[PDB]
Amino acid sequence: PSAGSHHNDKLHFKKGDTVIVLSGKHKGQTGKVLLALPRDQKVVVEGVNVITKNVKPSMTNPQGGQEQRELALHASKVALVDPETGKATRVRKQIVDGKKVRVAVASGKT
Amino acid sequence: THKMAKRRIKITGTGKVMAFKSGKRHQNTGKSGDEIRGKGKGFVLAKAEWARMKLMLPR
Amino acid sequence: AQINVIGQNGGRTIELPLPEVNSGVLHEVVTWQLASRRRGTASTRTRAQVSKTGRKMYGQKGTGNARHGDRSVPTFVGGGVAFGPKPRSYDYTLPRQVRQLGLAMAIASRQEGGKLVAVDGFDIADAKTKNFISWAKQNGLDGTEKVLLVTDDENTRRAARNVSWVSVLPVAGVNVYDILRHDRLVIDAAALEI
Amino acid sequence: GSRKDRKRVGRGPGGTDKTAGRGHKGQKSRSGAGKGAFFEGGRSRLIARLPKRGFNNVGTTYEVVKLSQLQDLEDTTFDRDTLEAYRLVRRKNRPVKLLASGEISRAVTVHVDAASAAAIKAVEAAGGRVVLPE
Amino acid sequence: PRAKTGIVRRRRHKKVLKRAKGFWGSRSKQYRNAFQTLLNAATYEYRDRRNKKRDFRRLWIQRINAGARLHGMNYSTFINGLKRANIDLNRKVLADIAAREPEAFKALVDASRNARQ
RNA sequence: CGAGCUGGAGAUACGCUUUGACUCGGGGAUGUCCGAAUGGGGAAACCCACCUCGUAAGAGGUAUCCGCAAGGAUGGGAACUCAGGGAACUGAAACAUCUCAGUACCUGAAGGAGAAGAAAGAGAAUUCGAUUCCGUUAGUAGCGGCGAGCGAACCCGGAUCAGCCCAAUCAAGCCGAAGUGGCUGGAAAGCUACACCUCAGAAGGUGAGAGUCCUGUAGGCGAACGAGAGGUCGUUGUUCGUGAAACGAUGACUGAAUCCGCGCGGACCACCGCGCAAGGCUAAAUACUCCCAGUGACCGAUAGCGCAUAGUACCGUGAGGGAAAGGUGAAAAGAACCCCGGGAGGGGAGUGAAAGAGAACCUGAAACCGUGGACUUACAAGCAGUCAUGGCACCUUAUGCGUGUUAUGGCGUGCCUAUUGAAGCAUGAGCCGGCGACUUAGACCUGACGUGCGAGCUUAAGUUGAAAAACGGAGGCGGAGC
RNA sequence: GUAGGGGAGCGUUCAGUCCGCGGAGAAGCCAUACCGGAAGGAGUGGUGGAGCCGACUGAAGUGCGGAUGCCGGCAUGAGU
Ligand SMILES: [K+]
Ligand SMILES: [Mg+2]
Ligand SMILES: [Mg+2]
Ligand SMILES: [Mg+2]
Ligand SMILES: [Mg+2]
Ligand SMILES: [Mg+2]
Ligand SMILES: [Mg+2]
Ligand SMILES: [Mg+2]
Ligand SMILES: [Mg+2]
Ligand SMILES: [Mg+2]
Ligand code: NA
Repeated sequence: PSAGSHHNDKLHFKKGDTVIVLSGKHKGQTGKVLLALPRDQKVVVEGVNVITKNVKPSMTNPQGGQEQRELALHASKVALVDPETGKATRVRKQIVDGKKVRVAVASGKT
Repeated sequence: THKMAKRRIKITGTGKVMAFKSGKRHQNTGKSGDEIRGKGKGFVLAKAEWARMKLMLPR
Repeated sequence: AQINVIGQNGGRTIELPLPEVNSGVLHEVVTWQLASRRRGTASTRTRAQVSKTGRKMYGQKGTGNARHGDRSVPTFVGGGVAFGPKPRSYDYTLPRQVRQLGLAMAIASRQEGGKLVAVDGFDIADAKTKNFISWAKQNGLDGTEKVLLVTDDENTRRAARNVSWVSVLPVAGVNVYDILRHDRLVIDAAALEI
Repeated sequence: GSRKDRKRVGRGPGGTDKTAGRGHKGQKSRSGAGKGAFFEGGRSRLIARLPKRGFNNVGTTYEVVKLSQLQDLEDTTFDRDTLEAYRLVRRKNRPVKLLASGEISRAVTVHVDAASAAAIKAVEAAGGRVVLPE
Repeated sequence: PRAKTGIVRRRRHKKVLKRAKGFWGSRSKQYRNAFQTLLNAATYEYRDRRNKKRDFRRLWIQRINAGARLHGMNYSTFINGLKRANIDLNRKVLADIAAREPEAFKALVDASRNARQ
């Protein structure tokens, strides 16, 4: 049933890159990327917060309650932004480690 | 049928049956006078259609 | 009688067809063209043979309320179709002389309204495209009506990325259809012309 | 424009449908359903019973070249056997025949394959020469 | 290019089915029967148009000879009494008169006699 | 390649990862048993051996048919090819010939094709000059209980085009230009005011409708290194059915020459003309398609392959036959807690734009069942209506035009079919929804109409180009009939 | 006025083209007393939650009451 096959199964970011949220809800709200999933195009960011309730019927002392957890999103995020606004980065170079390339926009800070 | 191209319906300029006479030629004859000498032409205006539909093309 | 924009300036050449553009005529033409574009496609099990189904069913007399033979006839669900679509071609040959008259009259329809030509494509300056649109602007081609460029020459086409603006047509490759598809027309090259 | 483009008036009429009849039944009422071998030929209806044997030969059919085609119009292009093709007598595979039908005395030379009695006695009668293959 | 018959039969049908208003039984709820009911109905609607006249004319006639006998005549004598004299040519609506205004109809009766005997 | 991965798998636990995991490509190393199965047997996936190498485990060999050997073959393939063998229904308005048809089926063999092929030819010009395919010839010649009906070839155009040899760039992949505000909205990529790219405005995703947010697209780059004789007799083929019936082929009997030679040219003979067997091999044009890509005046699930996955459920001893079934929402935040109840199920709360989306969840027709209200009905015979009038109730196309319903009067013999004739005590039908019946092909024939040429009128195959089309005049119809 | 022949058009799907509509919401379904000579079409409301009218033209897998038709669902015989 497809799911992330529309895209090439490649995420344009990492699990520790500050990212903002454009469109949808939480406009302009930035957060640190935690869990990132290139298959289902899922993205967990400390930004979007959703108060869910874990179902624990007989785990012992269920004390069923409403825990604090995060929710995943799709391509509604602009990865890596250095001008305080959503950017794009395709330019490349190398620092001291020519085994890895980089990314930039109009500045060069990612 | 190819036995039609050699049947007495020639594709004339107009488009009718170039008939003859089937009274008597080969057999069963010997009476009358010039009944057999009737080897002339024949024509019909009610079968020209249901006859030319089989030879018209290969005129 | 259309005067060239870049290079020379004549237009008195060529003779336009009488009467002054007849709709009917173009009709027969465009239809023929679309007709040769219709690819033979037909996904139907017309035949009761192609379908996976046995030959014998119940009994003819005595089953009570049946009378059937195969379960692949059109009177049955999931079977064959009666007179379904079979793959064909539908591509005749419209008389050359009338085709020759098609575009001869097609162009005609643009000589009475939006007509434009140009010999000399130097203003282009490489691909760019951005400069290409600039050149249009200074030639009445605002970018509202659809345009068809019918010129040779690789770069000249090269700069032509846009939708409602212009269209590419390699080596004077005309249609009655393409010319009537777009509004304005740009013959440009005098290759086919005159 | 491309949507204003109409039709000939009579260039193509609508199909004929035997369904949705509201008083329509296809074909003859009986003995006409889903069979097509009766035809309209056979051999027991006039076809046979005709006294004809004849004999098929089909030898050589000559090309009828009317005499007015040479005479009347033209400035004599010299008929020969090649230039004549442009004079609307393109056939090939068969020879050429010359028959007199048009009458305007004129002096023209004729090089056909064969010709009639009346033809030859009509060309040289006004000037020319009918050349036949040796 | 296959073409389903969707949305076409239902509409066809509803069109018929909605005509059934006061129809008893399944005539008002099933198509094959409701539609069939109408055919017979058509035979009625039309013939009734032509027949209704035969009814009202007949109606008006009874009132006319009812009022006639009230005085001492009858329909055959009364209508004829208006024919003998081109004077009166009412005929139609005349029945309304013998019903609403007996006075006005009384004079017409008396006049029938004065142009008869 | 650059951060995730830990299969479809919804969940938990333990972990694998800058000493580049996984994934995507390309070669190896392991591959139990069954299966041509080949150690033997065997009712397949089981049982039993022997020999040899050996530390026991364990490993290896042991089938048959050709060969000194190397090696090769008995196997499995949807269709296509050749060969052996070879129906009937049907047609002939019956039916023995002929058709059907050398079709279906059976069997053998081979390939990514085969077949066929380098003249004892075709044919009538003292010519073309391997074979095959396409167009044409042409439906002509011809064949046929002379019936049905079957049906060439040469000439020419075109695809593709060679004759040598014996015996005496596509698969990974990377790089890859160009937007902000405001407003409606739950959510915009829309509306609005401006800006920018464009050898990239194909397309999909992203809360909705997308050039400039994402992946890609134009274009460029791109690897260790992976691909590219005669005769007789009995008969047959080719259009040829025994006809004047050649020639080729074959079973059985016979049996020639070879240079002033032999075969053939629709019995035969002379003349003339062409060619020279009894040896072989041989690219390409051609066919089909399991598989892959792309495309669509192809369906959108009662369609479409049978299957939105399944040769599964299910039926039969077996061969074999053979289904139906889709949709919560943008994303699970898919319902803590409370009330009734054993449960199911339901009601509040809450999440969400929506619960009027609640997990036997998109839309939710009809048949069928039920609740409520209005108007009516318990002395009249009713194809179930129609017309008229009255009573009552309602007034969003509509306080005056009617709607809904009813009382009564008049009138009134279901539909379809099949028929001289149907309400028919003749036929069909439980209802409803869906599905379902005059089409398609052959430059075919004929006619009406329309259109572009006009005493001329067009091309077929094909080639070169295709977001488009022209070229191609072998050929056909006009033209003289008898 | 039946078989039948002729004429003019409606509707449905797909396609090209044109003017467009749609989150304040399409198609579809549902109610209706309006309009056209018929096939039909329009306005408004309710439902629904994403796409789809009109005009011209082209192409068919194009219009159901029936065939002891086919598939599915649901009735009657009965609480028998
Ligand atoms: K509406
Ligand atoms: Mg029964
Ligand atoms: Mg019948
Ligand atoms: Mg007879
Ligand atoms: Mg087969
Ligand atoms: Mg009746
Ligand atoms: Mg009865
Ligand atoms: Mg009955
Ligand atoms: Mg009967
Ligand atoms: Mg009882
Ligand atoms: Na085989």
